[PDB]
Parts: sequence; C-alpha cells; structure tokens
Amino acid sequence: VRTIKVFTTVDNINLHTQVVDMSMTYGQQFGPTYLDGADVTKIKPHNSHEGKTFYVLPNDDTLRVEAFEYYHTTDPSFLGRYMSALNHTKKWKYPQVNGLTSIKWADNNSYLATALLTLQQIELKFNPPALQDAYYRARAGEAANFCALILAYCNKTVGELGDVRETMSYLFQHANLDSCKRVLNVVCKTCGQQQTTLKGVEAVMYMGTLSYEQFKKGVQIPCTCGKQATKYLVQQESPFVMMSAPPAQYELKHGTFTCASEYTGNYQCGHYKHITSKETLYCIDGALLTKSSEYKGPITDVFYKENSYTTTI
Ligand SMILES: C=CCNC(=O)Nc1ccc(C)c(C(=O)N[C@H](C)c2cccc3ccccc23)c1
Ligand SMILES: [Cl-]
Ligand SMILES: [Cl-]
Ligand SMILES: [Cl-]
Ligand SMILES: [Zn+2]
Ligand SMILES: [Zn+2]
Ligand SMILES: [Zn+2]
Repeated sequence: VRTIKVFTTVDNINLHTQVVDMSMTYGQQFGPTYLDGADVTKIKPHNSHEGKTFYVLPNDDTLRVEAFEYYHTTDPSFLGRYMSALNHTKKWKYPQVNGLTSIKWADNNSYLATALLTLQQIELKFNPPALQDAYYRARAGEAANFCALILAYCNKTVGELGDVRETMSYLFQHANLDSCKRVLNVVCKTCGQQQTTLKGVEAVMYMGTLSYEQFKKGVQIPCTCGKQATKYLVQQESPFVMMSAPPAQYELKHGTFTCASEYTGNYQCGHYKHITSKETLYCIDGALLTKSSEYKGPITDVFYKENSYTTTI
C-alpha cells in the first residue's frame, strides 16, 4: 500500500490529517475533493500532492458544523459553486487603480469589479468569517477568493450577466446592518399620514431615485387609496445609503457623493464602470482609469455617506 499524507478542510482553518491510498481516487476516499478551486474528485493522488490541503464536501457532523460556522450556509452545492468560480477568479488580474483593488476585464466581470470597488469605500462588517477574511485580503490586493465567494453567495456563475444593485443587496443580507434604521412618512390627501420604520438591508437601499437630497425633500409614490402620495425621509441611521434607478443621464458633482455605478447599453448585456469622488472624479473601467472635474452620463446607483439624519419638515 503506497500512501501520501494530505490535509482535508472545509474552511482552510481546521485541517484534518488524512493518509490516502495512491491506487484509489480522492472521490472514493473523501467524496468530492478540490485543490485551489480545481475538482480532483476523479483524479488519484500524484507525488506533488503529498502534504497539500484539499477542500472536501462535509461528510460528518464535525465538518458540517465547521462549514456552517465559516460560510453561514448548509447548502450542499455551496462548496462546489465556490470552487468552480475560484478556478476562474484566481486567473483574473487585480490591479491597484487610484488606491483601490479593481479587476481587469474578463468573463463579463464588470458588475463584480464595480461591486468590489464600491465595497472598499463603504463601512460594512460581513457576518460569515469566510466573507470577512476574504474582504480583508481583497482590500490588501488579493481578491480572487472574495470574488469567488461573491458569485457563490449570489448564486451566479462566472460569465453570467449580473446587476450591481442585486449583488450589493445579497451581500448586505450577509452583513451586520441591524443598527440601520429608516423612518419614512407617507402623506396622502385622503388616507392622511402614515410613518413606517425599516431595519437592515431595506433601511440602506432605495430604488426610484439617485438623489439622496430628493429622497429627503420627498418623492411621488402611488397611494393604496388611488391618489399619488409623498414619501420622504424622516430619520436615517446608517453609515451609508444606496440610491438606485433605471439608468438615465445624471450629473455627478465632486464632493456630493462617495461613488456611483455607470451602466451603458441594453438591459442585462451592457457594461458597468465605476465613478468615485476623490480630489477629482475618477472613472474606473476595470484596469482603465480616466479623471475629469465634471461628469454627466448614465448612472444607476449612487452611494452616499451617512451617520445620523433627522428631517426639519
Ligand atoms: C430580479 C432579477 C431579474 N433581473 C435580472 O437578472 N437583472 C439583471 C441582470 C444583469 C443586468 C446587467 C441587469 C441590468 O440591466 N441592470 C441595469 C442597471 C438596469 C436596471 C433596471 C432597469 C434597467 C432598464 C434598462 C436598462 C438597464 C436597467 C439586470
Ligand atoms: Cl446565517
Ligand atoms: Cl478565467
Ligand atoms: Cl450571514
Ligand atoms: Zn449568517
Ligand atoms: Zn474564465
Ligand atoms: Zn390614501
């Protein structure tokens, strides 16, 4: 019996001593087994494999509990979807652009680069340690794992067309936004006034206008009675807000926003770029950078800083 030693793990923190028979495939001894993203289930052991760390699908209670504690999911497909993505994201380039980790364009990844650039500019703590650890590594320039996890958590495959607002929404559901509170007043001529409090993700995202200012002053929404009604922001408690709308020509002014998603072309199959407000306006298109003092173009998301806001209406 000829038998190299390996480490199996689900989280790459808790490592388990295994000794594998070299005649038998990984699959027959561990179930599904990955190396650096690459499915090696059906492959048998090489000599250059001795000592390395393989991810396995959890097949005992120890590993199921370690997988939940690391990823915050029991979904049995999660590991395989993460590894399939990693197999591509490890080949992407992550250039520093204007002090931010970006992604050189590949595999329809503009939405992922736009999301990654945005997450380096807003205050967020991820609940799953997997995501938090990968986020720190991405901020320091090694973003392959983090991008693979974003795809796995969003149920997206490499190449699939993605929406930055939907991606941010899924990521926010995996983050600690409990202290986040939004109070709205709705004013109708007939039913009158009703206030509602939103918490968590719904406290930081709005779909309908790009202007935080315009949200504060009020926006026109259909009333359940039949009238048009006015919805306006009463109180906001969050470190940022995300304002979204269908793409339309919009003017971005230096110093009045943190960053924004530019979207050009048809529904679904267009291209995102990222506008960030520094000492001037920078436009990050993957590996490409341009700057200008002014900007007008097709914007679909604008991010703004917040801490505590109460209206004077
Ligand atoms: C609820 C999920 C079903 N929708 C999608 O898969 N949407 C999706 C996927 C990928 C992309 C790029 C988009 C998308 O086109 N988003 C932009 C920002 C967008 C968002 C909203 C309305 C739009 C209208 C016209 C053109 C673009 C619009 C939308
Ligand atoms: Cl959870
Ligand atoms: Cl690739
Ligand atoms: Cl979570
Ligand atoms: Zn969780
Ligand atoms: Zn690829
Ligand atoms: Zn009414």
